[PDB]
Amino acid sequence: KEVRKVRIALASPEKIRSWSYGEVEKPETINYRTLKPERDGLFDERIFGPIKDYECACGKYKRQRFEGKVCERCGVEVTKSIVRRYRMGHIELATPAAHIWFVKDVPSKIG
Amino acid sequence: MEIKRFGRIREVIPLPPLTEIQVESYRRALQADVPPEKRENVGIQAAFRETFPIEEGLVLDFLEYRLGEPPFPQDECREKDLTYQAPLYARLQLIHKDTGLIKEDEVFLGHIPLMTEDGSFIINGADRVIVSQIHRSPGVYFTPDPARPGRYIASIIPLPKRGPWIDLEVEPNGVVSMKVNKRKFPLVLLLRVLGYDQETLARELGAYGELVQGLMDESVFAMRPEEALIRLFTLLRPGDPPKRDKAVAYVYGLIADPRRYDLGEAGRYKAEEKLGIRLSGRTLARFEDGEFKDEVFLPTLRYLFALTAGVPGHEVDDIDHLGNRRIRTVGELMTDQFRVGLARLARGVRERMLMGSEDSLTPAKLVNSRPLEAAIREFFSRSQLSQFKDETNPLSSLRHKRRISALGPGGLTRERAGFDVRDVHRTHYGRICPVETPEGANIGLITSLAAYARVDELGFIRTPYRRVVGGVVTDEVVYMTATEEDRYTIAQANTPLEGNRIAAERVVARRKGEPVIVSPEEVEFMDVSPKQVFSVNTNLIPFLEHDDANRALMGSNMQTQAVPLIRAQAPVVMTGLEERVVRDSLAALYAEEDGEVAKVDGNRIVVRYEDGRLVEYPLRRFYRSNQGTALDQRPRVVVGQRVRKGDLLADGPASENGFLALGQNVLVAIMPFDGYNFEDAIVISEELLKRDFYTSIHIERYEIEARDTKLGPERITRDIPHLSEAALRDLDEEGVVRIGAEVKPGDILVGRTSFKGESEPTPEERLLRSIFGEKARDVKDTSLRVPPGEGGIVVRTVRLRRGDPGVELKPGVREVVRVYVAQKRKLQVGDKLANRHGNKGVVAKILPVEDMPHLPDGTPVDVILNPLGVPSRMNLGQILETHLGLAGYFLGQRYISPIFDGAKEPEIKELLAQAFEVYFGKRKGEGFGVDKREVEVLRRAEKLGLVTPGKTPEEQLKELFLQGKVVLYDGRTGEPIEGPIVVGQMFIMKLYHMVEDKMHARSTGPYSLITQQPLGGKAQFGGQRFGEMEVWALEAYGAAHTLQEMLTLKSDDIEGRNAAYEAIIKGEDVPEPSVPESFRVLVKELQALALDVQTLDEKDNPVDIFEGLASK
Amino acid sequence: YRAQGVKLHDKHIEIVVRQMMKYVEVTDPGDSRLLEGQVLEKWDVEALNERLIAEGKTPVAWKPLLMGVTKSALSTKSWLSAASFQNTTHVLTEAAIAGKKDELIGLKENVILGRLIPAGTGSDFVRFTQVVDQKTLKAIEEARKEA
Amino acid sequence: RVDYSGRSVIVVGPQLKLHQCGLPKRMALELFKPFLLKKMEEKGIAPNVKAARRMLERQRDIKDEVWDALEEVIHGKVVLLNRAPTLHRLGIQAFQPVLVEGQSIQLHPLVCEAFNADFDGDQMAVHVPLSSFAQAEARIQMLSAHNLLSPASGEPLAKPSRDIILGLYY
Amino acid sequence: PVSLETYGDFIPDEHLPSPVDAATQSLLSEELEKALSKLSEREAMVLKLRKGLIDGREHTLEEVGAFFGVTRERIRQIENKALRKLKYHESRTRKLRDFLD
Amino acid sequence: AEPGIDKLFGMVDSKYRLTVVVAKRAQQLLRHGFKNTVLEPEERPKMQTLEGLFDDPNAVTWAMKELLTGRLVFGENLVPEDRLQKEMERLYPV
Amino acid sequence: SDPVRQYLHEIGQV
Amino acid sequence: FNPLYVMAQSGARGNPQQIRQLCGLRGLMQKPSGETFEVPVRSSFREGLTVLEYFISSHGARKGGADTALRTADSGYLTRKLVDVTHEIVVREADCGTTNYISVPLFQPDEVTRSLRLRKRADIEAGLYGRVLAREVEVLGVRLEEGRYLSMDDVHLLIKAAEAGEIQEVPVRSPLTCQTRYGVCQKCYGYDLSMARPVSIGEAVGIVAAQSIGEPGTQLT
RNA sequence: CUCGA
DNA sequence: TATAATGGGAGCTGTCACGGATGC
DNA sequence: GCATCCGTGAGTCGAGGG
Ligand SMILES: [Mg+2]
Ligand SMILES: [Zn+2]
Ligand SMILES: [Zn+2]
Repeated sequence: KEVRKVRIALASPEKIRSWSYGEVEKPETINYRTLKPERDGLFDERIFGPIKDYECACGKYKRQRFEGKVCERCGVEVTKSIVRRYRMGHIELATPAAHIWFVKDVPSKIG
Repeated sequence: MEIKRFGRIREVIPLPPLTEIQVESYRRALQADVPPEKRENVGIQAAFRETFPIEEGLVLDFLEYRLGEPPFPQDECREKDLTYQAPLYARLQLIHKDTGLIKEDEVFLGHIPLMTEDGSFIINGADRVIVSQIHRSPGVYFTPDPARPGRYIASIIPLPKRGPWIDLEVEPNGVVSMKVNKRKFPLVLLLRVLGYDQETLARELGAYGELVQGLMDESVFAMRPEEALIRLFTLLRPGDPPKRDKAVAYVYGLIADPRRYDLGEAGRYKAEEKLGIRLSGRTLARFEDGEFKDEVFLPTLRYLFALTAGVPGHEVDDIDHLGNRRIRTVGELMTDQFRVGLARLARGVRERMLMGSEDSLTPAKLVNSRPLEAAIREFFSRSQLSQFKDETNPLSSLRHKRRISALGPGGLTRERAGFDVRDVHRTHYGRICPVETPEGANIGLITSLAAYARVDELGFIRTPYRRVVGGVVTDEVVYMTATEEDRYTIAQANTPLEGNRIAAERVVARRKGEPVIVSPEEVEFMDVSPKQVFSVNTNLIPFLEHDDANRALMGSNMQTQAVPLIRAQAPVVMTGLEERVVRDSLAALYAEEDGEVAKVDGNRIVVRYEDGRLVEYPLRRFYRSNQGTALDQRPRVVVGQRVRKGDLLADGPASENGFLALGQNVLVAIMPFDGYNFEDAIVISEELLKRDFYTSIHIERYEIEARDTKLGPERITRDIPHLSEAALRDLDEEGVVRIGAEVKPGDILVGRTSFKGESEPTPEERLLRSIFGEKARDVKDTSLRVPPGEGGIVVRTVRLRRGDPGVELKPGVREVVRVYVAQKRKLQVGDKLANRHGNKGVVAKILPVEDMPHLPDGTPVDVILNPLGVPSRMNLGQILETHLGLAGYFLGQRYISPIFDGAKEPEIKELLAQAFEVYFGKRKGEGFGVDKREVEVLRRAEKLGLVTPGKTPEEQLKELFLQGKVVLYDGRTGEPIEGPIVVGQMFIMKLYHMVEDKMHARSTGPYSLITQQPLGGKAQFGGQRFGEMEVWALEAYGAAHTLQEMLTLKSDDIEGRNAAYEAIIKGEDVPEPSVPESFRVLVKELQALALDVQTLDEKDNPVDIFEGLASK
Repeated sequence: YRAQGVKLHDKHIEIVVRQMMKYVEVTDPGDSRLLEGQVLEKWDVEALNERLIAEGKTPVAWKPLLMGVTKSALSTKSWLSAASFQNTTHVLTEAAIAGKKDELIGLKENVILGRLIPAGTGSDFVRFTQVVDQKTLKAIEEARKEA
Repeated sequence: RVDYSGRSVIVVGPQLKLHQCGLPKRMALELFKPFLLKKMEEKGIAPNVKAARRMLERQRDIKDEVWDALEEVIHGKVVLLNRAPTLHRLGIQAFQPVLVEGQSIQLHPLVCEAFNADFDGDQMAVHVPLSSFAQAEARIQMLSAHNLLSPASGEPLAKPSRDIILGLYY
Repeated sequence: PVSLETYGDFIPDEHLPSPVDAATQSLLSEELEKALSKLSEREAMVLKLRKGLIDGREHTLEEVGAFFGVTRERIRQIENKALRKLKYHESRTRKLRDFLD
Repeated sequence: AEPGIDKLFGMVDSKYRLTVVVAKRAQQLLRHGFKNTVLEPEERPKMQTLEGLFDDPNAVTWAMKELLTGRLVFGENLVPEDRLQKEMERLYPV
Repeated sequence: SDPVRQYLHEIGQV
Repeated sequence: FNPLYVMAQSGARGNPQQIRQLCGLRGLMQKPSGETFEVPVRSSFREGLTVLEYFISSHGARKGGADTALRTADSGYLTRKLVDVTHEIVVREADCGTTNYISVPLFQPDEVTRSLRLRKRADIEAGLYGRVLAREVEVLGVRLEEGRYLSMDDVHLLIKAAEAGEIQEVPVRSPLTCQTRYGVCQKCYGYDLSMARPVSIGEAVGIVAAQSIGEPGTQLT
């Protein structure tokens, strides 16, 4: 189809969780010695997708013949690595937090 | 050749050392030649004095310090990319109050960068310059309230980051307030804290009508200083518990503490002069005998109430006045960052004293040098006033050190600076040059110090003047501040003088900058020279009085952009300052004492002096400067030559026989040529490239690193996968290009092989592997090649290996290779030429010698300038330079014509007459009469009124020559130009802007990580940015597909650009563009803001632009 | 402009001034859902007024409202055009709250998305034009004629 | 920032027709590089595309036959010349390029007013329209010779000035 | 690590293929099919299955042998003769040499 | 300036309609290898080469010249888009 | 306004 | 035939004020405060200026450059504003069919307020040339029809009839009165000033208008 | 930030 | 893993004009 | 109704340089 319109609105937490491919639990980036994504971290491949095209973390499925297949061992989907610019993560807060734009933008929308 | 000099003005004093504003300041701060007991309280010595003692072991105290010798010399530092610096040792002692135990040790605080002889620094191998800063001098000021006419504002200003500004205002309700850290409170409250009583304030401040009743508050006098102090503390510190000892500590620090609040030494003097009082310390008040004692507060409030009431003797202040503005030199700017870095070390000391054993501690254990090193390292690296040195020519370096900036840390932010700071103040005279300053947004912010100008110990700029007593001008010279100058009447430097006495009964003088005509009796002082009004570069412009200031600005600013030429010549017409500049810039080599030269060599000069000692001067040859120009010294003397003290030995870069040479002296003809010189463009003779005029040597440094990786180490080797002998031809055994080899774009400088990344061979690669039956090699070709549009001959190779003596690299790095590739640049089309008068343009055409307009004797002109450039620009100096240059051509003599005193027209007419006799008179002796073509032009001239009718052909030709015009023949025809053309010698330079460096093109290339759009820059081989204003252009034309091309296929569309390049190479039309990637980034970056961006169709049904990739 | 010797056609200025008058303020709702003091476009209020008049209802009483270019630019219907200009935060928030939809009417909207600008060669007027030679034109005409 | 673009210092040619501009060879070789490869395969200058690209990578490997191929490439096509700042639409104009020796771009005198470009060291950027559409938009609409008048006034934007006026007046 | 905003405009993208490389892989995939078309439908298919140009993975001699039905000894020499016929077609035409880097 | 450009701006009701017409026709020629040209052999635009005159590689150049002859028909909704494509592919194989 | 000061105050309550 | 005079007259280079400084006096100059110095430089660049005279002049030169510097920043801002407000404006149709127009006056009230006098030629051409008449105009025995695009000669004719007291104002189709949505029509906008012919539909006048206003923004002193 | 326009 | 210690330090500010909430 | 604090703007492209 052709895009005739662009709409912007508010995202519900459920909507936010729908975009999410996983929750990032650990405030970690990459392994220090191996320079690879840390599990449940910000760079984790289990969430945001594979680093190399059509190849998993452990290397069990290395080819395009497996597509949409999620590896059992490393839990990493086999697909194009370009999705790392796409798939959203999410962080679930213990207590609700206000969106600062709807607070400090005068007059306040929440106020 | 003989050099004739004009002007009747005799300079009483020569120019002061020009780099002294750098050298003397940094020497004043270091005091390295001064024994530790004789050091004053100024400089880095002060920093130790402010920081120490450090209490709460208990007491860590400072004794003295010292500076060791540099670990590496200047040249070696530039080689290894180290910093030229000296180690800093400080003797400290730990003292326990209770125990009485004293442990003394000398601790190493790190290294402090050292200034070179010429006034610059070397930081990490790169020469840098600390630019002096200008700001508002500390003190007490009074300015009219913009909102309330008749009412004034008292402002007490300390040094930068020395503590807060304070404003004393008389409120509409009548009370006198005070502003500290943006807080309004009654001043009376603080006055009580100082111990003042209504008894004292009534007698002192009562004399001024009804300003004293706003100062009267009974509730304030109803409480003792201890109560009012806590009252003030609650006002300035909400939420903080009003403890008595915490209240004293705040106010003491905010007001009485010299360790925190410090007025300038000038700020002290300024406050004393203005308020008519005397300051014991540099603070606003003191803590003495358990209480606070007022210093600056009462006399300030006294001055305000007097100014407001209209009491005479009280005037407002001009903040732009050079008496109220000072200069922060390299010494003061470094001291502050040394002062901060020392206080950071103190915070680590008190923190160390709380931890560890209270018994065993040494000054070595307490002191961490890291916070001190960092503060210094940042100031010589990332500071704004620390700039990359301009080495392009010796004048560039000299000017760069003489710069003044109103910007930088503690200075004015850009949005703050209006007209006032930028404007030339009447007090700039003799101090700050009205001419030199950048074009554009930087105008008035960055200036240059005047030639004779001097920065005193208080930071202000002083200018020299001559004492005039009873109409007699003495040789006594008095440097005055901007304030001191206003007290006298100072006559101009060109004032007529018979002997030492004033000749004229009416002289031109200034009173507070205001020009006035007075008598010799009324003249207190006289200007030393016309040279004192202008900067160094502006003083290099001959006939400056005939040039408009706007173009003189360019002529001045473009001299520093001049590229040193191998053949470079001194100007035929000079200002006489060409010798001093070369000397003070340390470009040329000179003789230290009288003696005989023992040896003369290209690399070396050995001199035997009167002492009998043999001194060997090594010569710098073909050294690469910062900008890439070649810096070399050529010996000017011969073996056995008898030389005196201060005599030239070797000519530095851009220098001829001890004179400053920024360019060539060429014979110019001013006339339009076939639209080739249209709009400032220039047409040059091919004869310039034949004799190598305007040819310069340029060097370009290339660097590469071999490092240890997790896939295995990279290495420099001659073994490069998939390369023939043709590619490896000039590489040595180790894989480095040999010395003296010609390199072209695409050629390999240093061979390098890195292990390939982890590689899953694609089905196309595996099948292709088996077909040719060749195993894929482990490494790949990373080798450093020559960047497109660059090249030359390699003159040097430097290699640093790990595991080799004296060599330690950064972690992970095996070896670092540096290849130096020089070049010889001939003048070409697109190179920029300019003169000293502001005339500038690129060369649009190079004509063969036979097409050039020529003289009757057959001599072709060099440069053809367009006369249309003159009238609108209003710079006539180049015209006078040319006329006098014409005479110098046939008389074989140069000229010294100082600014504002120089050759008048009649004096040049006399020379032109003598030139004619050599030019024309030679012809009549050669047995040749007048040419037919000359008569035709003469007939035209008679109609033009350039010649008097009836005179012989010779007499009329002379009349034209006196006007500097000659008969010119077109080379293409042989027919004469229909009128006489102005032709003569002009001094023209080649600027650093050249078409070789500036040309760039890209088809496809590297793209940025996120945006996925082409990188910026030439070195990165990037594409040209198409901006908002350029998009508007395509829109205004209405070309959609040209615009949609720029937004998709040519930049960020990954599917689009890949499909486009494949389409062209297959001879297919380009495909329809898809969604630009940067828009997807916008969508995703908005999702992180919890905003849902939905692309919808006409049916309002969402359309996925990510094609199911981001959707679960 | 005349003072500085710059010849400029009045109509250019008129284009801009027209955009300054683009908005109006309601002096009374009448039968509409509009509020007193509410600001909207002069086009949309007359489009509602002609609908209410055709419905026999009471038309909205409005006032002419002048605003500078900066305010008129931020007051535009397209949120992509507004946020691309300035006060991005203030723009996006109100746009997200109202669940605003951009019809991509203007140039700037399409420039961002990388679409074809509704001007010149991309204008709907001239973009559907077809080119055919007489040999091809007659070849198709015979296929139509036989059917 | 876009691909197929370059820049250099501008120099006035007298000899250019109003619709022409001097474009340096070394720039045009790079700008038209994908087209140059295709033309090289159509002739005997190279077996294939990749072999032709490797040929141009090294300067000493560039022979005379490739330039004559480049001339065939740019024939009839126009580039886009632009100078910053762009105040109005004439800050970008379409020109049929003419290969020249030297690193400098050549500009026609009469369009200098619209660009507000002098010869004092101004530079200009080059842009190459790819599609047959973008070349059709440029040639018809954006051609210098196709806009003789100012959209702001309607008085001629390209007119004799400087030396041309001085010569005519003489 | 150091911040990108200190500098991120000077950093190239080494991951995604440039249009040069993208077109190079595209011209390689096409030229390989031009060479494999000069073989029989079998020996071209065996070579595609052996190097994994079909399903993406390289099959053993038993799997390609069981697919076509022939013994592993047979299917290995069908691969050889297909590789040998490609070596002769390559030396003659010299089309695939440039891609060997 | 483009030859006869004044005449071309007279054929159209908008300067832009001309460009769309010229661009589309230039695409038809490229796709069909110039077999569909309405130009007579003497009207063929020529490019002077090292050897001699050869056909002009520029599709837009031809399109403008074809348009000057009046042998081309422009307008909206003359023929269905997909039907127009294959009638040319039948007459002039690509 | 200042998180630290606000905390030090809530600490001063007990 | 004097070179300076020729270039001045021909319009090749220079203006009378610039020529005066090369020949006559340099003139009066400004103090940094905007105040004017009572003593003007009596010198010309031909003669040369003293060191004091040169210094008095640099006050203005500095003020001038700094003015231009800070001006271009504000002009650039205005230009971007105009674009953003006018960007959606493009000519979408031939005629919106409006009955509304504006009346372009050929006469302006004198400063003496004595009577009405004819406007300057340049000013009339600015609001007339390239515009469509919304009503029939009969002047000097000539018929200018409703819907006519006024040529340059049509304007000069209207000026003549005004001098004859026949027509004091000209009805004109204007973008102010244009009822087209999301832009203007062809008739209201009038000529495309580049081609001196009626504007081609699809032309974006908004960007063109914004650019036209913005361009001589650095020229306004 | 410093330069070029 | 156990002497007992219980409220932070940072702070140079030379522009203008706009809307709009905030207060007298 | 009217002073005052807060947030928001304040020219383009291209070199070099840390
Ligand atoms: Mg210029
Ligand atoms: Zn796995
Ligand atoms: Zn209309």
